[PDB]
Amino acid sequence: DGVYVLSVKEDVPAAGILHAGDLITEIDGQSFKSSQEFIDYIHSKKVGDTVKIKYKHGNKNEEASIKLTAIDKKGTPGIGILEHHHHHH
Repeated sequence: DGVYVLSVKEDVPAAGILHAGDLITEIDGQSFKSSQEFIDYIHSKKVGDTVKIKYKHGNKNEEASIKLTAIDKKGTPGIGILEHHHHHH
């Protein structure tokens, strides 16, 4: 159904937009069955980009635009959250 937010770094755009315990359901108007997609989509975008995230805070239908970044060191494109899911399973 969607990626569950587990943590949010201090040095990222969504540092205050997305709070722990949210459920990112839409990604640029794109819904995904598995968690992988979310991983791919981002993994395709470029750093500093601005994607549209539609999350759920408890039960409220929110949404916002986040500016990607290198959640690692290889400059990979990411949002900077930790998911509850494990591996690419």
